Amino acid sequence: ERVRISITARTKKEAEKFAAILIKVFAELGYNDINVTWDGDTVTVEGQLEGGSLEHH
Amino acid sequence: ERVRISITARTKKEAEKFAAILIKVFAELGYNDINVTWDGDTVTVEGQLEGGSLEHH
Repeated sequence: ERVRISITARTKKEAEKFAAILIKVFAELGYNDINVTWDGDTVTVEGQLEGGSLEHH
Repeated sequence: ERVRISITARTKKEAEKFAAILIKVFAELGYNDINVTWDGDTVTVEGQLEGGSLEHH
């Protein structure tokens, strides 16, 4: 149940503005404890849920 | 000023749940008219900006 979202913005300031929102969306979704990892000019958010799966068969 | 965000979820339903939110954030940010492009099992949102400005209607 790991969720990872990568945003490609022009500058760090631009991507940062998006990360702020993503953090709230993840927190409100129960994906608290998010970890952001940037490499070069791309930022990717990594979150994990402690209660959410799509069981089947 | 092109902003693109790619989310990697387990199932389509999972990613779709995130897309809905991203769409709202983009619209409120002035990035109205967003285009989503999925290929295989990955969904990526594509939005554009028509300049900051502080106008209104």
